[PDB]
Amino acid sequence: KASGTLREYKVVGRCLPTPKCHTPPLYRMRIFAPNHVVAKSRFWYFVSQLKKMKKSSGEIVYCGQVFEKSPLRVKNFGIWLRYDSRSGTHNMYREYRDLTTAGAVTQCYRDMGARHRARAHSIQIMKVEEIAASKCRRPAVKQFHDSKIKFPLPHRVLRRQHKPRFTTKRPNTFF
Amino acid sequence: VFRRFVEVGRVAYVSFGPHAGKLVAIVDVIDQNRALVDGPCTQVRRQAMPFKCMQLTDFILKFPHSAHQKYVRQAWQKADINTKWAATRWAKKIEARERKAKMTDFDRFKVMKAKKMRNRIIKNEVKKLQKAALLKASP
Amino acid sequence: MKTILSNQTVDIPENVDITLKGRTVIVKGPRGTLRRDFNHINVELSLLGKKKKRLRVDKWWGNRKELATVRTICSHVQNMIKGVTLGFRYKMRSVYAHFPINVVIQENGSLVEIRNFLGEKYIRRVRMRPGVACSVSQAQKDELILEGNDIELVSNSAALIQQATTVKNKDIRKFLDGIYVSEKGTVQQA
Amino acid sequence: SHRKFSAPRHGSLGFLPRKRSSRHRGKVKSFPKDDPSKPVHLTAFLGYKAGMTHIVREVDRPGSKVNKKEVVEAVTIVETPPMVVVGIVGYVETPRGLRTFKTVFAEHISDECKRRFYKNWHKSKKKAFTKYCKKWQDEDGKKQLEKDFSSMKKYCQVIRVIAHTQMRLLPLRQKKAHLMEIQVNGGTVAEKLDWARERLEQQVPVNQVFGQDEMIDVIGVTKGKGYKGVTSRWHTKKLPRKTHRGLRKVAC
Amino acid sequence: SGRLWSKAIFAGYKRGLRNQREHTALLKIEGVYARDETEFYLGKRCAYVYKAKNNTVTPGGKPNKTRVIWGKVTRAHGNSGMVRAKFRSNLPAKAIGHRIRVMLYPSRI
Amino acid sequence: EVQVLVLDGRGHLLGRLAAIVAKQVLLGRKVVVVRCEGINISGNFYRNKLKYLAFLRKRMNTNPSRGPYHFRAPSRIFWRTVRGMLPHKTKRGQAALDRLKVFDGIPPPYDKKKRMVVPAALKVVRLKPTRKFAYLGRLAHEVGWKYQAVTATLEEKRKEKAKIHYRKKKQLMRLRKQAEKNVEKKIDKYTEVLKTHGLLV
RNA sequence: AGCUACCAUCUGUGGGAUUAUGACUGAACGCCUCUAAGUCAGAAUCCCGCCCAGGCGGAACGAUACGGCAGCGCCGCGGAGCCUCGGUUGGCCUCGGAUAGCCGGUCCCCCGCCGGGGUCCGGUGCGGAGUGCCCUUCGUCCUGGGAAACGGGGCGCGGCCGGAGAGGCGGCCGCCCCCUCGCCCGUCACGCACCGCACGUUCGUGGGGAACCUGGCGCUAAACCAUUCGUAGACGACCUGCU
RNA sequence: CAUAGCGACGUCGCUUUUUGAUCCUUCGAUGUCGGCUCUUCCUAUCAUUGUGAAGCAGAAUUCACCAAGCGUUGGAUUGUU
RNA sequence: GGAUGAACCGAACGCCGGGUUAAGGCGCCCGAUGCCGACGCUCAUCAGACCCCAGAAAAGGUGUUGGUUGAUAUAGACAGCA
Ligand SMILES: COC(=O)C[C@](O)(CCCC(C)(C)O)C(=O)O[C@@H]1C(OC)=C[C@]23CCCN2CCc2cc4c(cc2[C@H]13)OCO4
Ligand SMILES: [Mg+2]
Ligand SMILES: [Mg+2]
Ligand SMILES: [Mg+2]
Ligand SMILES: [Mg+2]
Ligand SMILES: [Mg+2]
Ligand SMILES: [Mg+2]
Ligand SMILES: [Mg+2]
Ligand SMILES: [Mg+2]
Ligand SMILES: [Mg+2]
Ligand SMILES: [Mg+2]
Ligand SMILES: [Mg+2]
Ligand SMILES: [Mg+2]
Ligand SMILES: [Mg+2]
Ligand SMILES: [Mg+2]
Ligand SMILES: [Mg+2]
Ligand SMILES: [Mg+2]
Repeated sequence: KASGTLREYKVVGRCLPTPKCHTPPLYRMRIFAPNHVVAKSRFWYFVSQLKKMKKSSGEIVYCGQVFEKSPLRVKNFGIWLRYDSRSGTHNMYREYRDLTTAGAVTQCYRDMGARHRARAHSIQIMKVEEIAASKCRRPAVKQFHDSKIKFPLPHRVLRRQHKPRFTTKRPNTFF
Repeated sequence: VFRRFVEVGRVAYVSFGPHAGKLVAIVDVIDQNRALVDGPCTQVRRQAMPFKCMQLTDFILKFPHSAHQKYVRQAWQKADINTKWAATRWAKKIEARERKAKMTDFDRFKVMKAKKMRNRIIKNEVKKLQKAALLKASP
Repeated sequence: MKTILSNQTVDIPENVDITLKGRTVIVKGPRGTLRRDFNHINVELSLLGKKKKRLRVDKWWGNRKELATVRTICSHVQNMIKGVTLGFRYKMRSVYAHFPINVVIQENGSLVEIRNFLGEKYIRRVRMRPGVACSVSQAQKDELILEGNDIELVSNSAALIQQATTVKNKDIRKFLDGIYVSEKGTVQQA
Repeated sequence: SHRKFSAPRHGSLGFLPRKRSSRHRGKVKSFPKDDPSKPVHLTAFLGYKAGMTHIVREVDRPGSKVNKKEVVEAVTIVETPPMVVVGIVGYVETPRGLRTFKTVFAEHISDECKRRFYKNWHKSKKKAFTKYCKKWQDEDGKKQLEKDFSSMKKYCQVIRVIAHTQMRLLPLRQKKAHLMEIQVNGGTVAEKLDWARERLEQQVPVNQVFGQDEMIDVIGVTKGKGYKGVTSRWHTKKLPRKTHRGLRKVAC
Repeated sequence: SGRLWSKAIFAGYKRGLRNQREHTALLKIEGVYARDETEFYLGKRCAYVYKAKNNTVTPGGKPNKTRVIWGKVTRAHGNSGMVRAKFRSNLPAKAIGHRIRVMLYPSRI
Repeated sequence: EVQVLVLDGRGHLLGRLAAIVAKQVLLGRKVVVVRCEGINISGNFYRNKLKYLAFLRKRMNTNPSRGPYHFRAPSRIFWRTVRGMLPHKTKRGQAALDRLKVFDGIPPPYDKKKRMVVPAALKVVRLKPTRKFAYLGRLAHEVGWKYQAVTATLEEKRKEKAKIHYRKKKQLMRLRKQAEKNVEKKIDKYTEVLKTHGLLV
């Protein structure tokens, strides 16, 4: 599974009806995939791991994107997950600040890849939930709980380094 | 050392990106890199925005963080950011750059003639002042 | 993790003033003037009031390593204040088993000569750092008095003297001779 | 494999270009470090190897077996007729190194000195420095010379004097004088320039430069041996008598 | 009276690492360092002007030493304002790093 | 461009500036670099000194005279660095390599002219402030370059004369501003024209 | 004599950054701590000096070709022309520097009337801005209003100063001769207007080589071979001498 | 008294200076041991310069680090390595 | 294309023009990121830099970054001093 800007998907599926149970139970999952096809594939993988289901043995009845109910509000996300490291499987709890749940999941993917070399295929996201500022446990997130937050931009790096490529004046980084 | 800060109600100028050349007000701070950004009167709907495309100004509004569009818009209109900004040297420098860029060939010709005559008069006055200042002889 | 802001404020006594030229700290006290710049550390220095003279050291968006620099700067500033107000006097005691250590304090205390360290014919010539005055204590038989304004210079001169009398090719645990710093103290005891 | 026993290398790698010297005189390549504190003094001189002999003296070295005893030590005779300083060169420091700024030659160059400029003195018209010396008489020429002196004063760092020997005082066949730049040390640039100017056309006896019982350095070109084999050129080991294609060689 | 053409540099031929397509060439128009700014110069006539030993006929003038290899810029190249030019004859390799004029002849503005 | 491009080496990184120069000389452009001793190299001084000593160790064992010619002057070092980014074994590379001139300090042909600065190679913007860096002048001085002191003295004299020229130019600019103040009733007609089209804010 | 031997005799050198290590201040971690920032000492190692050679690398200076028509140098952008090599298509004539700060101006202290300091006032997404500045070419003729008129032009002469790191450059006076022309807005018409077409527009009197004429100002030499030497040497080369 | 100096039981590496395994090159030929001579290089450092530790009192010795600049010899026996 | 390589990756071939790509790349060599690329980690006095592939293991680090589990704490922790 590659990445991009992930999207939440409410995936609903069930087994094929059989002459043992005419109405098999439905199962609903939240899957974060770059596209709905990958969402369906991951849904089949997860239901095969948890229940005794196969993609051929069952069917998917609904697959739609889950839009963020308040993308204009800053909120704290608590994420539970497990991943296979180079020497086994471990459980983690991470915290992020983002407007969208899917963006928070993408941030979690990028952070895990950056810190633990965890490729996307090795990561099992098991719980995503918005949390209050009081329930946050990571100080890197808790330090943004300031009603009077204030900080400058200390050392601004020049980004337009090639327009011009040659000039007479040395740039100023103080602003 | 620092005179300009990132805080709620601080007015920032958009350097590049989709909203380049617009004034916005910071609403909340996100992960050291992004911020809740709202221009209610500069036609910039609420959205996230990276700090790298921001250039801070000296106008600071006074509204609670994560307030709705109404209070931010009232804080913008009261003590009008637009009129005060337009009087600043920054905004008029931007305006001068924009009108210089859109200057046509006829305007270039007229500007060249006017600058010719102006520079000649200024240089004549400079020569007069040099010769007036060259008559110095005192022990 | 980058901490948003880490700051510590150092109070300045009324008899001494501090002037900042960017990150160059000019401290002028009754005992003299000490100047030290911190251009190698990217922090913010500011003077707070005209009443009590609070000095604050600010570091914005610092990782774990550079956060340690704030208190280092604060301690250096306090050391400079202590030096310009009270000064730094280091007392070194010369110890020996058989051969007494003859110490000659040459011109203005800037040069120290050791004659009979372990009885060898060599003479040790150690020049003090500028602004540091060395002297022989008049209250003790074997004591060297080093006085100066800057703690680094005085302690560096003391270390030079201590390392100058170093036993070689011998079990230094048994041969304990040399000049060693007894205490690090102040002048004027105020 | 390693050689079975270690042995010090034959010869020195500090003299690898084992070639005939490109010069017959022997150049200095490093003058003593100058300081303005010392008085003005020359740093070099020219001599001719007259011969060798031995002397008898008493040694005053305490703690030695030969203390207050008589010794016989070989000495070398170097005939040194006084040098004649005939010019001044001023050098200026550059990041590319020292370079010749300006050269001033004195009037009335000695006849033996003028012989150096000619490969064939017999067939020459003896025209060397004839038009140059005329600028020591006209007022414009002396103004030019003073301007050159002032330029050397305000710009040059080290100055050196051109001095030549005196063949007519020596029993050699050669009448061609030996030219040399000699560094003038010990003072400010103006002081040494004036001091050199007061010694133009003059004789500098060897006593004014070197003194009694002081130790100096000798620069020269050794005796030529022609084409020599490794046995004499490097003092390598001679191969045994049984060797077929030669025993005065290097085996490997 | 005026320069009347834009300065450009024959950077080189269209090429891979070990293959060289000499039938088309890459040019560097001075002051154009982005791909979006290359639209104005597309389709413009470009000429390579040099001198030689023998006199050649000159349209509207006396014969002289000036020789021209005509061409026109086809499409943008890269993202740093590079452009591609197809000439009537393949450019001699001695012209690499020399002046190429953009003649503004096909005006679309 | 057609003119000679003068670049000041102070505060510039070695690799970035060398790559930019090598790209410039390939375009048939004349490039002159002054004050090459002011070039900074990323990484602490000891590591770069070890790198240059390792370069010194690489020599032809059979005949060091034919071996790699280790140049010790900072300008020569930068010249060799640029030569590493060019096909200097070809005629095109040599022709490009002849368009580049490098100097320690600023020579009299160039001290009376303005000097360009490349933003993409400056140490201030291309290096994190917490890092350490190595001066090319100091590194050359401790490895075999011989003329650091005379270069510093000549740069000191050039700075003195440049300060005199700067004070003269400040006097001229002050007098020009004064002249602008003296005459404006005969200037405002053109001033409004210039202010209308963006020039002269 | 010459060559020659620890088989005789003489001579063999200075400095820098630093490794290991030992320390200082000092947090990180209200204690400590050689380390994180910043500092000190430090060696048969390393590098440089001394020494040896001297780049398809440079410097300064010398003298630069006859007594006959004979060569050469400079001055004239002097002329008429040839051959050859092609690039290019306005200039910018300069602070130092810092980036957790800069830049400008001004009132008081101190150094030769100009600078360094302490105040105060400004600018800072640099506008006293290289995203910048200067100049800008159609030309002439009536023809007014402004700018100026203490103004520009002199390949015009003479004088002076500054520039030495590669000064190959720049600046300033005196005399003489010009026009009141050039700069902006106006009036007035004219020019081959070559009938749609490209290499046009500059550096430029470009670089280099032979040659003619036209004038002025100046000069009259070396190298090599041969020979001689032996401080040299396979031969060359090298050190010498020759009314 | 584990670790001054060693290290059983186990266990992980490095070298191509030994000897093995293979037969990829060489069978219209790459002269095969050893010795002599000579040059350079490596360090897993014997000594020397500078250090740290010891069951380092001194001496002597051992262990360890920076370290390959300098040196590591004369002989009886054996063709010898 | 992998610098280079009989086997690897892509892709198999009459001679050309235009266009688009694969594998792989886009500081300069050397065509292309002269994107105002995004997020984080990392200082190495033998750093690191891309299948095959051309160099490394066990064991450690109070260097730094995350994460798990547990414990103490205004009924005053922890660390220093007594
Ligand atoms: C019986 O002993 C030999 O084989 C040595 C010799 O005969 C030496 C002859 C050399 C001449 C000049 C006569 O060709 C010979 O043919 O050398 C061969 C030789 O011919 C040149 C080939 C070898 C193969 C590769 C190198 N050459 C190296 C010498 C050698 C040494 C040997 C060997 C074979 C080779 C060969 O077996 C055991 O030791
Ligand atoms: Mg050996
Ligand atoms: Mg035989
Ligand atoms: Mg001997
Ligand atoms: Mg303390
Ligand atoms: Mg250390
Ligand atoms: Mg030191
Ligand atoms: Mg054979
Ligand atoms: Mg053979
Ligand atoms: Mg080792
Ligand atoms: Mg002992
Ligand atoms: Mg050696
Ligand atoms: Mg291939
Ligand atoms: Mg490869
Ligand atoms: Mg094709
Ligand atoms: Mg490549
Ligand atoms: Mg390219």
